[PDB]
Parts: sequence; C-alpha cells; structure tokens
Amino acid sequence: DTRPRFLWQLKFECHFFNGTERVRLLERCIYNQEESVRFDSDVGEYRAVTELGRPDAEYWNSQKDLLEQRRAAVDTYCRHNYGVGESFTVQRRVEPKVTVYPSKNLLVCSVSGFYPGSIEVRWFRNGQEEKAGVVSTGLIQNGDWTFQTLVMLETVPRSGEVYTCQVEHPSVTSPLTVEWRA
Amino acid sequence: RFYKTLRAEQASQ
Amino acid sequence: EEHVIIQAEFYLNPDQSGEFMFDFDGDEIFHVDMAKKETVWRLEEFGRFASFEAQGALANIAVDKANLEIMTKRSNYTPITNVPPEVTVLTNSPVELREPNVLICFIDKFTPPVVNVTWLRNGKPVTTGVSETVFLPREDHLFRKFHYLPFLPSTEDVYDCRVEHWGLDEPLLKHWEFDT
Ligand SMILES: *[C@@H]1O[C@H](CO)[C@@H](O)[C@H](O)[C@H]1NC(C)=O
Repeated sequence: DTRPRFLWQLKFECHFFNGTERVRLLERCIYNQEESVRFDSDVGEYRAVTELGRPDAEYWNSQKDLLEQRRAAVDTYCRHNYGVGESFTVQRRVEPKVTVYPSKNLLVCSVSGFYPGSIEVRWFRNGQEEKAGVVSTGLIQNGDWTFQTLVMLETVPRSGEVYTCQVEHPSVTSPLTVEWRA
Repeated sequence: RFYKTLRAEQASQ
Repeated sequence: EEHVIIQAEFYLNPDQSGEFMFDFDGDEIFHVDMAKKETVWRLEEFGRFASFEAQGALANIAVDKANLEIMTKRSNYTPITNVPPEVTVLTNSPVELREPNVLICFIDKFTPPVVNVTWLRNGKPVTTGVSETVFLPREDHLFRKFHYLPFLPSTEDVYDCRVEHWGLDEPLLKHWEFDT
C-alpha cells in the first residue's frame, strides 16, 4: 500500500514522584511524528511546540473551564487513577526465577519473570564480588507485566572455583543466591 | 474503583 | 521519578483505525476494542479489581478522528513518513528441551501503527495458540508491539517471525532455533 497516511495521537501522561506527593500531567497532541501542542501542569497553560499547534494553544487557552478542569486534573484524574489500580500495579510483586549456566567463555545469570523492574544482580568468585568483566542485556520488558535480565561474567573457570549470582528484588525479604561449581 | 477518561478537546477549526 | 500512567489514543486515515489504551510504566493495563465497543484487560486479574466505562473512550476517538481531519487540511495534506521496525525474537525464560516456553517477537521504533506479523514453524504459518498486544506508545512518538507464540522447545523445529510494514521494501524475517 502506497497511499498517504495521516496520524493523530493524544497522550495524557501522569508522572508520580514519592507516591502521590508530587504529580505532573502532560497532555500532548502529536500530528504524524511531531508533537504540536501540550498542557504541562507545572506550566498551567497550553503551549505550542510547532507552528501547527499555535491555533490550538490559542483556542484552548481562551476557554477558562478547560484551564480550570486541566489544572485540577492532577487530583481528579492522576491521583484518582493511581489509587484505582495501586494494589495490582504499584503493589505488584512477582518473584524472579534465577538460573546460572555457562555459555562459551561466559558465565550467564538468567533472572526471569519478575515484577517490578527494579533489580540488583551481583556476581561473586569464591565469596568475593567480581564487578569487572560484567555485561548485562539490560532490563527486558516482555510486555506481559514481567521482566527479564541476563547478567554475563567474562571468565575462563578454573576447576574447584565456585561462582555465585546474587539477586536482590522487592519481591524477596533476603537475596536469591544461585551457585555454580567448575 | 473506575478508571477515569480525560476528555479530548475539539481543535481550532 | 517512580511511576507513569499513560492514556494513549490514536486515529489513522485512510485506514480509519483508532485505538484507546492505558499504560502503567510501559505495560498496558487495558485497551478498548473498537469493534466490540468493550474493555479488554491485559491480565484477567485487572478486570476483577478495577472497572472502566468504554463510551468515554469511544467519545474521545470520535474527537481524535475529527481533529485528524482538521490537522490533515491545516498541514496542507503532509503525510506520515514511514519509519520501519526494529524486530527482535527472544524467549520468555531460558530454553530447556520439552519444557513449555513462549517465543516473543518484539517489533519496535515504527510508524504508522499498521503491521502484519506472522509466526512460521518450519516455514509454514502457525495461526494457532498465538497472541499479540496493541500498538504501545513510545516517547519518540513511534510504536512498539509484541507477538507471542507458546511453544515446546525441540531439536527438530525452526521458527521465524515475518514482519511486513510499509517502511520496509521486503518482509523482515527473524529466526530462532534451539542451540546445542
Ligand atoms: C498486510 O497484508 C496485506 C495482504 O494482502 C497487504 O496487502 C498489506 O499491505 C499488509 N500490510 C502491511 C502494513 O504491510
């Protein structure tokens, strides 16, 4: 299909810092791939980002009920919607499945199926932390409310050497430890 | 509890 | 920061395809099915602890369609430049023989939000057991999407993810097979 396409996106972004202490609303209108106009609660009015957005920022700012409604939305909408799903979003905890395996020479630590994305993975060689030669895939979001990470250790293991992968996550009270002997 | 929808606004004609 | 909740909607012409969805830290809470005019929760649990009135979502889409038609004229009919996707095939967990797993096709950094994704099991299209997500938003104003294929790790099977997008000249085929 070679026919031209015209796309319009509307986004309301509620950004929460220290629970619901500080909240910020961001209304963004995007024509094709260029954001044209926006309402930032920290500013208090519609602002044109591109020339295309100038009639809208001008039009929407002339409507007092809009500016009234949008200035209060951090409480009526953002703080409301955060409470609506707090127990299964903010309070969601899924314990990761930790697996250590060699993949040549590299020693892989697979941490999968966890929630939230906030994780710490530490490698150890005979009880001592090995910070150098550590390479991660980063945090992989699988799109089903679980994450995964792969934390590799560049090492040519000597016999008798015990490698340890230590994982720390909000889901567990104490760190998850997986051992691997050469 | 119900999720709230923020109403889209009609643009400059 | 700590958390971000996004109400993301789009309308696309001439396709006449709209979308309304909620995102919590990148992950879809729900979307509104435009045909069935009803709320589709990402995980069933969400439907048991929260509720939604989809007519508000469908009213927003009518406005998005109306505003797209205004912007189309205003921009002197400037169309979208196709941005082709970055395709990645990966598994949900480390692969073990005969242990059920899920193949993920991550289609990222693309626009407009229109793709054909097909899973191929030994060259033939597997149209059964598959699932997908809606077009998820990005900060660069492009889309991301995921396609899933629950499978049983085998030594005698090969998989391919076939992605077709208008920004690509030929289909993008991403391979996966069990190693060692
Ligand atoms: C999807 O498949 C149909 C098959 O006829 C094709 O014509 C169409 O262009 C495809 N869409 C995309 C986005 O590639």
